[PDB]
Amino acid sequence: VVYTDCTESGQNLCLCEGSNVCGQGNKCILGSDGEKNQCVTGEGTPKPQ
Repeated sequence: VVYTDCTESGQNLCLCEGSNVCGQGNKCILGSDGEKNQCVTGEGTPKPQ
């Protein structure tokens, strides 16, 4: 199953780290003092449609 590119930090099934998907149950972050995209575990949100 595929997702798509995040549209908001915190998500975790989107193309967070690179074109690779992060990890549901985790939390991604777009723009972190320079990191336009990080994949840091944590309760974020299942990037809805």
